[PDB]
Order: sequence, then C-alpha cells, then structure tokens
Amino acid sequence: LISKKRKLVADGVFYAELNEFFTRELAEEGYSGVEVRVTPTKTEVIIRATRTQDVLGENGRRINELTLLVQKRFKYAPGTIVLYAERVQDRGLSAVAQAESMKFKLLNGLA
Amino acid sequence: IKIRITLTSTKVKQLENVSSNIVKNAEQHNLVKKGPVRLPTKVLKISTRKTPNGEGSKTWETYEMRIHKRYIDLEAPVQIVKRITQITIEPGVDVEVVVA
Amino acid sequence: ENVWFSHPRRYGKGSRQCRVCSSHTGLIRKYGLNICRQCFREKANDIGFNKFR
Amino acid sequence: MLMPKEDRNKIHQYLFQEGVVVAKKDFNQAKHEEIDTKNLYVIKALQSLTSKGYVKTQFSWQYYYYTLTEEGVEYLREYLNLPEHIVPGTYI
Amino acid sequence: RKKKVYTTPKKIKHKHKKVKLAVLSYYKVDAEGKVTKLRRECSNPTCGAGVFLANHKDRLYCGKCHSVYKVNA
RNA sequence: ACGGAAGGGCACCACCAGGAGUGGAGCCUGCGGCUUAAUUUGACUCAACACGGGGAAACUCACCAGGUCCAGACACAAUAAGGAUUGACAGAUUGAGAGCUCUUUCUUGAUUUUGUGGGUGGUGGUGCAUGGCCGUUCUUAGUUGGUGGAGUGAUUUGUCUGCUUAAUUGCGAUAACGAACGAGACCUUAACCUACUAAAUAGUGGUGCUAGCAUUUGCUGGUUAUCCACUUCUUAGAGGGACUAUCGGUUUCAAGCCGAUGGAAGUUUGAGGCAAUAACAGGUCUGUGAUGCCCUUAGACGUUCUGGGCCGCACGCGCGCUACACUGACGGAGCCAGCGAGUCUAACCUUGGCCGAGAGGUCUUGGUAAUCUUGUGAAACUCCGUCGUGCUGGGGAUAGAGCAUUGUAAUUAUUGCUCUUCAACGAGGAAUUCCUAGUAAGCGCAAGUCAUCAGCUUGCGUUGAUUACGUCCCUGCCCUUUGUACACACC
Repeated sequence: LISKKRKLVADGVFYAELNEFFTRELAEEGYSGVEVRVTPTKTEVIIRATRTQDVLGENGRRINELTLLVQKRFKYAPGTIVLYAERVQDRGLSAVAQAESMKFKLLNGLA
Repeated sequence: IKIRITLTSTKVKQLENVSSNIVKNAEQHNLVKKGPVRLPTKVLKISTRKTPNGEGSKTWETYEMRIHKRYIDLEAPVQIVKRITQITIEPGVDVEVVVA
Repeated sequence: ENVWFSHPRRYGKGSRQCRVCSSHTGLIRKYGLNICRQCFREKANDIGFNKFR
Repeated sequence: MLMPKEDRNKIHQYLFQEGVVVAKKDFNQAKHEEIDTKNLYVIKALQSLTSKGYVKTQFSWQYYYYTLTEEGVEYLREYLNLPEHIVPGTYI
Repeated sequence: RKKKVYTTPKKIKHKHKKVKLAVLSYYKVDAEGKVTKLRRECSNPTCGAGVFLANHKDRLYCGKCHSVYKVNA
C-alpha cells in the first residue's frame, strides 16, 4: 500500500515518535533507550534502562497501559504490541543515564 | 510456485550476511533458485538550511539515507519458508514474500 | 458549529503543516514526512538521515 | 466540564474500557477519532479533569495523550457505580 | 492601541438571560375536570413528540429538521 | 587591543597574465524613502539586501475595517427544575439555519450567569536571562598538560636558530625531553573489480517465426520463457588502489621542488562532510508549545469569517534573467544525459484514441515503482533562405482583444497560448565581483513552497585560451617583537 521509499521514512518516524514519547514521559523514572523487533503479527519493543522493576510498577499496569498507548496511537491490530524491560549493562557508559543522574542530583540540590 | 523473498533494509553488512546465510542454506538444502539480485542502493537526499533564521552566509546540509533492496527467487513450501525465515534471524532486517 | 471553518481548510499550507510546531513554512513533503526543516535537522540522526557530504 | 451527558458517558466508558485517550490536536473538528463527540470537547473535558487532578496529559508533538491514575479510576468507579471485579482496566 | 477611536456607536449586546415571565403552557382552564391536550404535533416521522406547534402568526416551526421545513396553506 | 611601529607567514573571498554579467538599457525579487486603515516585521564593515528555502490568490503575517467563541479552574452566596449560555427561521444585517440583538418561541435541559493570592493560552517585548542551532572566529590556520630549566612570584622555554610545504605538516633544533586536541587522520557518488554470483529492466555467435537485397556468410524489430560455460554498459563483499613506482637536476650532497618506454592521474587522486582550551551582549521571549519577567482571561494582543495588506510610486541600493545580430531571431529535418522524482479514506504521475489547433475528464494487459513519464528526443552540430558595413528582421520586456485549468471564490492581467504596436540598448566613464581546472561561463533538466508556473536554492550533461613554483598598494588574517596610564580589556 506504500512504496518502500515512504515506508522506510515512516518506520523511522515511528521509531523517533516512540523514543521521544518514552523519553518525555519517562524522564522522572530514568529512561535510557528503546529497541524494536518485528515478527509476523507481533511487535516487541524493549526498553533498556536501569530500574526495570520501577518502570514495571505494580502488577505491570505501567507496561499494560503503555502498550495500549502505542496501540491507540499508531492504529495497529489490537493486542499485537508487546513491551518488555531490560536492565542496561554498563549503565554509566551512556550519556543519557549520566544526564538523568545529574538531573536527579540537581533536583536533590547538592553543590 | 516461484516465490520471491525480498529484503528492504538499510544496514549494508546485515543485508550482506542475511543474503549469504539464505543462499548457503539453499545450497546445503540442494534446491534450485536464482541468485540474490541487488537493486541499486537508493540515496534519499534532503538539502536543508544549516541555520533556523537568515543569519550568516548561505550554508546548507545534505542529509542522506542509503536504502538497500535485494531479492532472491526461490521455490519452497510454506513450512520451509517459515523455517528459513525463523533461522538466521536478526532484528531490523525487513523481509517480505511475494509469489509470481 | 459549522460557521467556524466556512473557509476551506482541505488543501494549502493551512493543512500542509508539521506535526511538531504546527507551522506552515519551511515544510518538506518529500518522502511524506511532513516535518519542519529545523526539527528534521534535530531528529534526523534518530530518524535515519545522516550527514555525509 | 460543559459536556453533554452522552458525550461524558462515552468518554467515561472509553476510559474504563481502554484506559487512555489519544486526541490529535485539532479543535472544533467535531469528528473525533473512534468517538463521534467533538475533539475540542474531549480536550477541554480532559483538561478540566487534569485540573481536578485525576488524570495526566502528555503532548508528544501535538498529540494529547490522556493517561488515567488511581484517583481518576476510583472516581470513575464511584460515578459509574460498578461492582468490584466486574471489568478492570488493567486486564492482561 | 493607537488606531482605534471606537467611532462606532456603543453596541454591547450581551445576550439576554431568558427573562422569567408568568406561568406558560396555557392548555385550557377546567375546574374540577380534565384539561384537554392541545398542540397536535407534526405528522412527519422525524418529530418525536417534542416539538410544540405554537401558531403565533400563521407559521409552523420544527426543531428536528433544522434545515428542511417550508410549508404553506 | 593599537600603530601611517621590526618584520615576516599566508589568501585568484587580492595581484603581475587573462577570461565572465554586474556600474549604460528592460524586468520579476529583497532593503531604505513617501502616502494610506494597512502597505507594520527581524536582520546593515567580509558576518543586512533571490536572507528567514519569505515569487505576496484566500490559507501561512504578526498589519488593518467590521460582526461571533472561550479552554474563565481552589470554595460558596445571590433569582437557586414557577430555572442560565453554545445550535435557530423574524420588522432589520448577512456568502448563511452568527434568536449576537424587543412585545411573542425553541433539538436536549443542574451542564451554574457573577466575584479572589493560584493561573491554563499568545507572531505583545528585551539576545540588558540565554539555552538549542548556525554564521564569523577559522578554512587546509592554532592550542594544552607531565617531568626538567629560568624566575620569590604571577609566568616563560617547551610552541624555533635555517627554513621547503595552497597547515607549528615536517628535517634540523640554541634547556629540553616526552604526549594530547585542531590538523593530519575517517570516506561513494569520480573507475578497470575482465578471481566469483548480478535485470521475464542485458548482449552478440547462432537459436522458432519476419519485411527488403543476390535464393552472394546475414542484417534491424517484435510478443517472453523460444535456448546454449558469461558478465564487455550500472549497484556489492571477507580482499583490490598509484605508496608522487624507477631514474636524471638543486639542498654542513638533511626535509622538499621538478622532467621522463605505465596503471584511472603520478601538482596532496577530484569535490565535500565531521571538526581548535576560549570569544561576538553576531540572528531567533517576532515560521519553532525552551520559557521566569511588564501585558489577557464578558466585546482578549488567542481563535474564526469577508475585503484589503510582504501586490501601492517622485525615488537609491546588490543578487538574478534578456540583448547589443551570418555565433543569434530563426523554420521546415537527423541524433544523445547521471544521482532521482512520482497513489490508501488518497484515486496521484499529462502513456494510445473522444468530446478537442493545445490545455479537463471519459478507458489504465504502466506504477508500491531502473521497465508509464524514462534508456529525460530540450542544451550545443549539419543541405537551404532574410537581418546582406541597419533610426531595427537581435530585443513576444514597452499595450489591447480574444483561446484554456485543481480551487463552494483568482478582479489591481493566478499561469500558458493567437494576433496586433520595438518610447531603451554602437566592449558600457571612476570603484569593485568570481575564477587553474577539464574552473568561471556559453544552455536545459530533477526536488523544495505548491493551485499554478521561478529567475531563488541542493544535484549533471559539449568545451575553454597565456600564470598554478611568483608580493602587499588597496579585502584582509596570523605569529612573534615593540609601546601602554586597559580590564562589560579603545565601543
């Protein structure tokens, strides 16, 4: 239905949209990054971060309503989007995590 | 059946290795096929202003997007196609199946 | 109320706008991204566009 | 808050069933996505709800995510007068 | 706010607030008896027994068809 | 920092040499002046002025002449379902059902009409908050530690005596040695990967069928499966290159600069991207929903509609286009480009016929895209004729009539076309602009805004005469010497 020329740009725009939404709504919770995996009738998105349990929340309601978020946003099939959380290895080697930690320290209020 | 497995990726090395493993699996399965034909890689160019407003010398930038298309002509049943796709999997590689 | 948008907004720069700042100038419709030029400059690295030449 | 009864009931039931509202920022369109009510009416109702403090909002490039909270869901439950374990919004 | 002299007449016309008159809906006056029902509504299927066919000066109005009602006798 | 102060080191954004319009004419563009309701804006030494991709129907501009709408929220008292807006035909307005607005009514009918320290919005304003991004710094040119040495010290040497090099890149280095960043380094469109797979998007030798020449090797074309080791025109990959090979001339015979039986060239292989510890009160609270601060929240500076407006002329300024005529206007005819561009609540890109000298659509065995435009038949050449030592045939600019289109609207001609009328322009006075390659330029295509077409911008196609190694006179920069009474540090 779409030529691959516009389709690649559309996929890039969708990935940018998911990354920007996650970093805007998850700045307080220490978001680091997102990766994707496409398979027939299923799209897995994995959030690389530090506090996997905290971004999971209580009974995973956070991830359930985030999946519903991405669903109602991008108008895919119902229930074909699944997100997981993974603890980033070498956490301090990413500038985003260091920036988030410094934001937290500034909020605490040390020199 | 004359199926066409088409890869529409951008990762050059990933496209090369996935084509290599597909062709090597076809060779080791000893089934007739056509060679992996590469469509010429297409460059998407955006010429945009370096600066937001109209200050400074007229300077522009050319963003580039290299996209690689390739296809292999096979003849396999649905189960064999699914097993081929499942084996040698790599995220990001965009695969699609057509029948001629 | 149907009297608020009596003047057509089906085409033109009134509708051909970006999804970030809703502006109608400096827009690019190539490859159907419909993004402002400077926002594209900001987000091109993550979108996929890279600076080579 | 000056919503019709039908529109407010539709918004409440959609929040109960899905949990989150997505509203493309186009006011006075009077044709909202997947709900027949007004886009401006939905936006203003949810903004007044946020002022009440029962639901949160995100922008993300003129897109209006409306995400419900515990206080919002409990107030909606008390308004709809639904029995416990009838249809929670956090199903798997 | 320099090129605005307001030479036009002062015409603030904030909408009226539906001044409350005396009792309305005068069907008839019957003492210790049934008051007959009036205002036979329009036979058009669009009307849902909600339009009051008040004939002030030889005219009829229907709130259902907001754009199509033009009848004469 | 400042020099008309020592100097040197450089730059075709400067020259000895030489080409190409600008300064003389006609036009769209952008800036200052004027009028007006409004022609509102920001930007002014290279670092304003076809710049905000900003060619201005309306939409996008903020500027106006007018009538409508709130998103007005902590908590209530006052007429409190004998009750209050948004959606209404009507004497009058109106592109209209904007009852916005009077004696009279309504699709629904607690969704409260009013007030405060909170404040949701804004093209109202400050780069006297600035992020963030660019330009200039600084375009092939400059900085920083560690250990030594000078110095009480701040600091200095290191980072140059002699100097090749479109870079302090380097040989050699006086007290230095040893590292780091910028640079150098990192790369296809710019090939020949003839080791190997590569287009029902390819070839010739013959392969089935064909029109014409002697039944004197066969020839161009066709529908596509009607073929037989293959990649000679275009993409790749663990791995190719040219490292200025090898020699002759100049250097206490030490970097380098030059000429020559071969590969794509032996000036660094072509152009660019990413990019110097620091600065500019350089552009953007005025196309960005980064946002405290003085501005609004019952006629609001937000939004919506009609008509105006970046579209006006006594005037000056630079970018760009057309000329000054056997080269060009020409016309009837031959043969040609690479990156790319193009349809899902949209039916888009002008492929062969009908309404039709052409322009809108009526059928899509062409399009999720090298095959439909398209292998981009245009841009420059060859038979023929006029301007034939011109007050006009170069100049369709300088005016009117008509023939044509998405668009619920194009009048101060949105754009093309068919005619009719050359009021300017004979290498163009002082100043300045850009250029060594296959470069400026002779000339047309692709994409941006698009409803229409650019002259603007980012990318190619036929070729170029005599330097490229050579200096400050003006356009300047840098280093170190030198002089200070300077620190928001010559403003």
